[PDB]
Amino acid sequence: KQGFPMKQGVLLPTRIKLLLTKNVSCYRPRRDGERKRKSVRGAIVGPDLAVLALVIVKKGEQELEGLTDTTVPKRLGPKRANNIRKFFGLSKEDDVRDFVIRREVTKGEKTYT
Amino acid sequence: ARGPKKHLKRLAAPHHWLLDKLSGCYAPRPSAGPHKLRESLPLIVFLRNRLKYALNGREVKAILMQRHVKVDGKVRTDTTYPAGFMDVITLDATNENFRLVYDVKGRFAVHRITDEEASYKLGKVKKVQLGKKGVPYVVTHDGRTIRYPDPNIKVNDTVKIDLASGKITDFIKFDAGKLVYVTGGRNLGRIGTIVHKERHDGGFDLVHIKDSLDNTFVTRLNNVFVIGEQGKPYISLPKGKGIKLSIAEERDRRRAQQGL
Amino acid sequence: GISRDSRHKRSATGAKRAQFRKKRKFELGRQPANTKIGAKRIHSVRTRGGNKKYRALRIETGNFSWASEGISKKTRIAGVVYHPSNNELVRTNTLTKAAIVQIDATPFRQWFEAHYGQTLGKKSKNAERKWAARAASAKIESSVESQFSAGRLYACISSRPGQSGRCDGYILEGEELAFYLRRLTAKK
Amino acid sequence: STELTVQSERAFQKQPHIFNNPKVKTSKRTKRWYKNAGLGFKTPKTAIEGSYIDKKCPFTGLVSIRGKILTGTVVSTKMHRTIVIRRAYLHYIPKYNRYEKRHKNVPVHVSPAFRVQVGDIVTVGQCRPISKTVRFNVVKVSAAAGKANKQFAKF
RNA sequence: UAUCUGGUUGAUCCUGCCAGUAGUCAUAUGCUUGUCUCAAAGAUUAAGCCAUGCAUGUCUAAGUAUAAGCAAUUUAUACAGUGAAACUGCGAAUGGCUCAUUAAAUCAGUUAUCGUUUAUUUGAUAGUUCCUUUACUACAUGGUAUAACUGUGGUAAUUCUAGA
RNA sequence: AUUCAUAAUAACUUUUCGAAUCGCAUGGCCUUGUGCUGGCGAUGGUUCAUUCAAAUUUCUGCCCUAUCAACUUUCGAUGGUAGGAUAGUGGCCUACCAUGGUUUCAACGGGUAACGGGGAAUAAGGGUUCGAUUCCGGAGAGGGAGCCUGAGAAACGGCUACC
RNA sequence: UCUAAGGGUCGGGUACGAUCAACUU
Repeated sequence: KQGFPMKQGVLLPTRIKLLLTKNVSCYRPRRDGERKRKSVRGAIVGPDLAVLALVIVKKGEQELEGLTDTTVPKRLGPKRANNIRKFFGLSKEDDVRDFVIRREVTKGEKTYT
Repeated sequence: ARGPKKHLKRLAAPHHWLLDKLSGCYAPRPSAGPHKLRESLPLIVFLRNRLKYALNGREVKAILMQRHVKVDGKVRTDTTYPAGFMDVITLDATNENFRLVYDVKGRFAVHRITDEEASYKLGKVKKVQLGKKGVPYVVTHDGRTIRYPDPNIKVNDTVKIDLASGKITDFIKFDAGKLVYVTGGRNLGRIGTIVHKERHDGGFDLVHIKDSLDNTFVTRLNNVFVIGEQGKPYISLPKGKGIKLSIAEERDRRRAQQGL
Repeated sequence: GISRDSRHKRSATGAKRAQFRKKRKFELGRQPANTKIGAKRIHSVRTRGGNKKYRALRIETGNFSWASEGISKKTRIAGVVYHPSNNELVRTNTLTKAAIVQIDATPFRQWFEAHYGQTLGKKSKNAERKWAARAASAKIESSVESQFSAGRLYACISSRPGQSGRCDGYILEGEELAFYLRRLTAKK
Repeated sequence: STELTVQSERAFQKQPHIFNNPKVKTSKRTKRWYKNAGLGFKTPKTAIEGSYIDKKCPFTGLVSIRGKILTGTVVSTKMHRTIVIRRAYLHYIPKYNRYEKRHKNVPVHVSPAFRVQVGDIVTVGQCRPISKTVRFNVVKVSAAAGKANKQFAKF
């Protein structure tokens, strides 16, 4: 409640103001070298929260109407040659120019890609 | 403060660009380059103000972004490129090779030259040092490093540079009986055949000079620049030949020269 | 921070100057670190123009020169007390330039034995040729030859470890060595 | 003079990177560095023959004389290796078309190559900063006495 | 255009001030005001500061674009036209504003760096590095994340942001 | 004018740099292989030099006050040796040591309705007054202090804290 | 737990060494 996110390592679960830099969560620097003091909730769970966030590690017996019923795909495929190579298991010399994936787009009745 | 100035106001710009001051606003600040801020002439000034080929900075930029104009065989599409003394400017329009030289009043004379003369330029050696791996080098007034020169090229001599290969064809020593083109000072633009030299260890070596009219004068050796022997210059000299006809002679000319 | 400036001091007449400028990074001074012995720990500080300085904390090795013979060898270094310098900025029993230290002596012992064929204290054709050629030089000094018995050599640090990050130095020899140990009464 | 004997201090005083090898039995036992300071200033025999170190000396030390050369009268010799000279001059006031006497006192480093006394005229040269107040070094002396010691002997 | 006049006395000559007189890119105010050119302007008092409301970012043939954006190249099945976003790189340290503090201190001129840093410009300038330097390898050129993007959300709110 | 430039010895480094980059043009040679060679540029990069600068710095020079005459050194005032720090010099900072340094040629202190100059006004000549400003350079961004990033800031149309 | 400073008696082939002992800062 009040919208402040939780941060790992930040026991004493209260909104504490805390300096933040780059390459660390809950702050986006606007300038190079800009640091800023921001209220951040601790890592320990309690009643004062509003939203938890959970990641399913193991799947139970049932299946769910949003989560497990569906399967949303990965939008982008690999743009680098060796990554495509690992993706398709070709591994030496195998001309990635054709193995890379396409995406047809319907610009209208006549469609390029 | 807090870092270097990027601007330059009208009234602060050297007087030998000739523009206008009182809240006329800004002037073109020469970018960093081979020559100093004050002892230089940017191309915007050379083209808008002297030759009148252009009327505006955007016109000058339109010129420069077409590889038309080149300084020392190189294009230099920068607007505020500091061109300086003895620099060759080449326009394929009219095939006009412009040498930047000094008139006697201290402005930048717009000398037109032949292609054979534009092939080269001259350079006053400022220092002679050994670089890394025992390689001797000379530094000229235009920030040109030249490796492995003749070992007789000592300091304040001048050097002939071929401008396509940055190499040395011939050098001229600093001695009595040598022509000089004064660069910098009150006596800027005068040409006068060194009489002698005055040493003053730790104290700004002075030089005594004598024009063709036997008008002796004195300058500072940092401001002296040799160009040749008695009566055999290595450059086409401008209209005036560095004599400084006094104001009286000048009015006598432009009254008796011409009723126009 | 630490202003390395003179506008704050006083005039030579004794005049109290006015605080005239907010402190400037031109006039910048920084905090030392107490270069101790053991467990190499070097932190890089960014300086003017980039130009990393290597602030050493707790070096263990150093590079020491034996100039009468004209060599340099890496050794481990030993005890210290310094300085007679500071109270504010550096603190604890440090290691610094101009400090006298004891060093390992074993690489110099090995080098001397292999280069002259002669011990200190107490074969093949090429080696014998070389030793006989460059003999009549293994005669250094009573003091150094006596130090080699203990196996610990008096040396002076010539590097500035808080600037460069090293403990380079030179072995004491001659009038220096005759001079030195009447001194080194210091902490901080 | 200066009775450092040579090594009065708790550190060893030496010229840096001037190495006298105890191995080579050179028949001098006296390796020093000196330089010609330049500008026709004579390097004294006291500096060449002496034993002092004085890193702030313009002959045996590391400083260099560059810039101005001044003259003055020694009005103090009570510090160690530095003096204060008086530099007197006349300042023009145009309103009155006349002058007024002015002095500036100028602290100077003096090597122990020079025996300097209050009253002596002394020529000094600009060095880098070597103290809070000192920027000049003695490079020549002119004693205004003629060694007039026996004039005090009267009987 | 190197100018002086009125006032002390019954009158005179003086000292001597007061008063007048002229100017002011020195301000204010009053009255009056047709024209052309040039035009300073919240400095003085409050460096209270405007306490309202609006603004410094940026791309080329040439760092990265599957926009689930456009048009269409019709020279193309990997892109190769243009191009929002976002990453990257430069820049924001210039400019403009004000005069509070400041009396050898700024500053002016004059020196010096043989006492140091210097992005950028400009000119020169790296056969030497396979660290077991005959398999140890990708050198026809190897590895990882992450943004923008997709979608789920929090808070009343901010150029807030989390989880996947 | 140097312990300069530079080079050479011995090693040292948590080990720097020595293009895994990009666009156009597409050519030359054969052992015709998507083979070998090859142009005009862009960006980036080590060191040196240059340029734009910056930081320190020499000499001289500033208004009124003696109902401010003695100041400085306390926990730096003046200098010396050594070290640390700094981009570098240097009491810049401290350790040890010495006791110096400025002053009636006006020190130190106080005041300024005091930013400094270039300059302005008015003057026969000499001068008096003004100079917040349209150039130059110092500062400052409500007051103080501290700091990140970067070549460059003690930055404020950038952060941190207190008031 | 250390550091520094502060002394006595003997020696000078006509700059310093050996030895001894207090407390004060």
